[PDB]
Amino acid sequence: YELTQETGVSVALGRTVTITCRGDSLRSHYASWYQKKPGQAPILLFYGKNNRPSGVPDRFSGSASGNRASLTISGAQAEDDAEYYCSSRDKSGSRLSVFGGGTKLTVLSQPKAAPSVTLFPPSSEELQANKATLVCLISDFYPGAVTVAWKADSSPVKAGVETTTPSKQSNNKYAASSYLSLTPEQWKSHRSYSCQVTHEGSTVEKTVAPTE
Amino acid sequence: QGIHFRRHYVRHLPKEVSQNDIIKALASPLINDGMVVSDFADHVITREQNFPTGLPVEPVGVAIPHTDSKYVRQNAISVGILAEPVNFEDAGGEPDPVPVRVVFMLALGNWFDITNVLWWIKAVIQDEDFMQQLLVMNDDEIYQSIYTRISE
Amino acid sequence: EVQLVESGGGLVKPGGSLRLSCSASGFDFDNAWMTWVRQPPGKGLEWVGRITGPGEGWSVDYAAPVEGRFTISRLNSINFLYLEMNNLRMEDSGLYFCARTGKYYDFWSGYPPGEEYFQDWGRGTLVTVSSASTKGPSVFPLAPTAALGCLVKDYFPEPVTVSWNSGALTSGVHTFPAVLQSSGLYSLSSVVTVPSSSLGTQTYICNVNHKPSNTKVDKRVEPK
Repeated sequence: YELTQETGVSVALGRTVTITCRGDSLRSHYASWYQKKPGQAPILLFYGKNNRPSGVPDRFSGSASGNRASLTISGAQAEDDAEYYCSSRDKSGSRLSVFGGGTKLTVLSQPKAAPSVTLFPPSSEELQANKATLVCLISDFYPGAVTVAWKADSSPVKAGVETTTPSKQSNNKYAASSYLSLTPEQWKSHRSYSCQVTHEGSTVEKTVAPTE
Repeated sequence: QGIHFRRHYVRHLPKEVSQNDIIKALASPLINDGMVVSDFADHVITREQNFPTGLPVEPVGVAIPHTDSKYVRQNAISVGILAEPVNFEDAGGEPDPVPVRVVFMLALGNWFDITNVLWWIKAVIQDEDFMQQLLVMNDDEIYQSIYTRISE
Repeated sequence: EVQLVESGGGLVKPGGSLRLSCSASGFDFDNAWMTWVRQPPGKGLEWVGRITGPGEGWSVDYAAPVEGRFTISRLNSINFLYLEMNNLRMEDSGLYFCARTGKYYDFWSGYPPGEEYFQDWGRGTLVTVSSASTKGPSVFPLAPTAALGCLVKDYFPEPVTVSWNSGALTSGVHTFPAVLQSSGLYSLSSVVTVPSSSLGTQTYICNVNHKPSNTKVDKRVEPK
């Protein structure tokens, strides 16, 4: 991304939190800031040097310095729990625009909870058909932001990975699943595969080896 | 580049004139040539009354009146040199007026021209030597110099 | 008061073409800049392109992955904006938003050409690129508190409904969202965590139902 944003940020209710957007084009251009909730249209929060649209809570404030744009939320409310995108030019002087990666802002409403990770190997009925699939299951975590990575022996796998965006579930904790597809004449080859899962800074690993 | 700048878009304005007198004098060649709509001056003064453009730069105050680009037919600039300093409200939220002696009327309908011309103006009004020349040069020489650097 | 109603999204084949429309109301559309933004599955907002106004001769700019394949146009008499998408690629899939676009330039600190910002957004129209025809899923058991699930692999299109033990076992059963694989086929997983004191008595069955293919499958999940 030309504009880098934190993947996720937590704030206690009523406390102040700042999220940031960083990139070379911000040395010459201002950023604008957007809020987006699952399934809803984004809304403009702030743009330019000091412009807040009417109807936006005045607790949202933008600022900027060097290659950095900040959105500060003074006194976070439960209704602020959302995704936040920055936008600016992709390069100084450009007619194009670009978005940062988005920051998931969690306004804490329950205790933090590490995820429970299960990694399923391809079933034998599934390998009968010349097909194999690793199914890593991640459930009961809070906040709802998790980075998944796959490994073969000890080397990263980015090809053939599919990971679902964390879905909100009943208890308002979160679930997510991840799939690593490959051929049977490939899973029996490696010593072991691993689903590594990063949550709130700590990383857990589940490993399977072709043996059953 | 796609900006129309003719010799008669440069004027020296005499002593007794007010803000509205200057806006009407500078708009006059633009309307005569069809660069703007007939009520363009009304739209500038209205916009100036609510969104001032006085720039309190030294040695000489500058103003940059304009309106919405929908009232512009073709890109053009009109330039006034004031014999006496006429006050303009500060474009940045001050009661202290700006004693303006150089007026850049912008009649640009194209956004990419608007930002480039404003960028150029910001550089030019920080050039004391250039601003000094504008207060002594005649209309032709003002036209020649400005025509050169907005060509580029 | 502003509404931006997008339409035209649906299933389309790679290499094919698709036209999106957006009907705008509640603002001066003649003079407004208009932008398309897309959200690929599981990703963030992505700028697609923007058409300017009459002062700029309606010039358009495009995002790099899209330049030379997409055409943005407008018809101001009916307040419509259009996106014509040619030579579609799998990674063009996503939710496509139309956005009313403002312009900002601060005199003393600005740099040309200033910045654009998106002051009103539609709710988007969904585009799915895939060469897959309708296909029923293959249901593989995921043998093992103890977690036991069903892999619902390689179906098209959406949706699939999954129940456990025929509409009885419901305690702690997260049926996960499906993912659109590189093949253009979908896969989802459905699991149920249950104490190990129950994998010797009553057996566990998942009921998969895929209407567009007239498919229904019951798979037992028992340990080896």
